[PDB]
Amino acid sequence: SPTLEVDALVLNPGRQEASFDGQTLELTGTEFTLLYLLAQHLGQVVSREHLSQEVLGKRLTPFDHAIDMHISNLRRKLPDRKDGHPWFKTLRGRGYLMVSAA
Ligand SMILES: [Cl-]
Repeated sequence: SPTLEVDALVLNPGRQEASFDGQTLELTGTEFTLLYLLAQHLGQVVSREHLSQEVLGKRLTPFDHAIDMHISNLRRKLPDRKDGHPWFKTLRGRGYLMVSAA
């Protein structure tokens, strides 16, 4: 899979490694998986069901908030974008997107 860039973030799937402005980030494999999947669909909503299966290998239930917890942890770990945008947007029910540059 190809290396993806968003803002100063670089996602290299060949190493399952994320870097920001040239510095490697301390991400779990699960975190990397989630980031890369959202970045492939940059600016478009990815379903909770798809994220649950692809990132966690499990079927979504209405009481499982693990993907949102991953987003919470990612928002703590990721430096602020140079471009000022959020990294993510939550679309209630529909899932999450990684925010496009404008
Ligand atoms: Cl964000």
